[PDB]
Amino acid sequence: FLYDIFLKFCLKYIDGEICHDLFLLLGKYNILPYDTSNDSIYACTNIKHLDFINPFGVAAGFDKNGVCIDSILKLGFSFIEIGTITPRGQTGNAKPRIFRDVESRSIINSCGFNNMGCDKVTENLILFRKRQEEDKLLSKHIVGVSIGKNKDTVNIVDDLKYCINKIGRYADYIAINVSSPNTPGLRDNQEAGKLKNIILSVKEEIDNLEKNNIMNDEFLWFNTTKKKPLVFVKLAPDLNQEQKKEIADVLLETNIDGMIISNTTTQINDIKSFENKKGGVSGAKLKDISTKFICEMYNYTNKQIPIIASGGIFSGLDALEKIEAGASVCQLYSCLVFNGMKSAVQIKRELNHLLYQRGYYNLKEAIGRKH
Ligand SMILES: Cc1cc2nc3c(=O)[nH]c(=O)nc-3n(C[C@H](O)[C@H](O)[C@H](O)COP(=O)(O)O)c2cc1C
Ligand SMILES: Cn1nc2c(=O)n(C3CC3)nc(C3CC3)c2c1Cc1ccc(C(F)(F)F)c(F)c1
Ligand SMILES: O=c1cc(C(O)O)[nH]c(=O)[nH]1
Repeated sequence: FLYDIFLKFCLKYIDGEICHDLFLLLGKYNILPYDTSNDSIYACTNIKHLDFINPFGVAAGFDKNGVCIDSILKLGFSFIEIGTITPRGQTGNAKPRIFRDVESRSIINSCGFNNMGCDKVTENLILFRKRQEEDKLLSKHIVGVSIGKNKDTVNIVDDLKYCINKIGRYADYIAINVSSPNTPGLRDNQEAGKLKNIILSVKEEIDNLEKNNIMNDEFLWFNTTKKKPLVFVKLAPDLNQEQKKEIADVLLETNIDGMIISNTTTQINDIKSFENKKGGVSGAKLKDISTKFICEMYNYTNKQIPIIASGGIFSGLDALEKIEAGASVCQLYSCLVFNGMKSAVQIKRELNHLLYQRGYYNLKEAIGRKH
């Protein structure tokens, strides 16, 4: 609650990244709040054998380097997507690179995959997994890893392969980021043919980790599921019916475990304070766009591919809209920026309360209910 006093200050006066680094730093030293209450079993959700204690996680780009996993999750989230990571560390584009307009509760960013690199982040998650093994409050929480290419890498597959070999065995799922606007030509790989080759290589590389073991599978996968990481793809709102039916076909043929919808958009033009700035736009103004993209991709894939919702989710209603559109689970980013800690507690009660008034035995009853 006290942090919500701090927030309205950090938003008025302080740069975003400085506020970001402070929040990560508070969590590094375990001085963030904890939600220790039972989540409604009536709101759990799943994607194949991934069982989510609740339908809300933290989107990629929040804990890029996995230095703050414990404390953020202990805040009341069921899972977190770290990354996007690249094989070697990158500083990203030139600072300043994140801007926020409170009036529209929106953000624009051109970070450019700044991270300390796979090797160092993997060591951070190894440490986390050892703490998770000992703490019940973290015992059922899922950690996925978002992976992308270095800015100057020519072949994306080569970057994706390296990450899997090094970190694949500690992740519960892998998110393929082909949708960042701030990496040049990165959304050209969303093309159907290259995407197929990428996908099938990701799934194949994961499959090879199993085969060359002398140990059991309990000991191979040092993660919550103690299982092979799933393979998800983060699609961009910057697609088109054609290219959305191109990709949908690839997804159907390659048996992708799920698709994350969506990344930021480069199509919001009515924000006065962000005019002439570069980067992708996040937040509420992306909500309706993202929801429409869920409907299309949920429809184009005949409901066979689970959808992970992302984009402008702030309230319980917003989440239910994503869920009723076809999403199984939701990810938050901007909501945490503008609402802070309460975000998880608040959105979970709103969703539970709304499920009660609108008549649902459980959450799965609501998935895709607009269709
Ligand atoms: C500052 C910032 C950094 C982000 N970094 C990443 C990233 O590294 N990898 C990724 O896949 N998505 C990244 N995203 C996209 C978000 O995860 C999410 O898809 C999008 O911002 C929608 O979130 P919203 O709920 O705030 O609207 C980033 C977004 C922002 C605002
Ligand atoms: C106000 N605020 N601005 C943010 C921002 O710009 N980003 C990035 C552009 C992506 N991320 C976050 C969130 C993870 C921090 C921002 C927050 C929440 C916030 C809460 C509390 C404090 C503290 F004072 F308790 F430490 C703080 F410093 C910041
Ligand atoms: O997927 C992504 C990545 C970035 C970034 O790291 O710059 N930014 C976004 O808006 N989306």
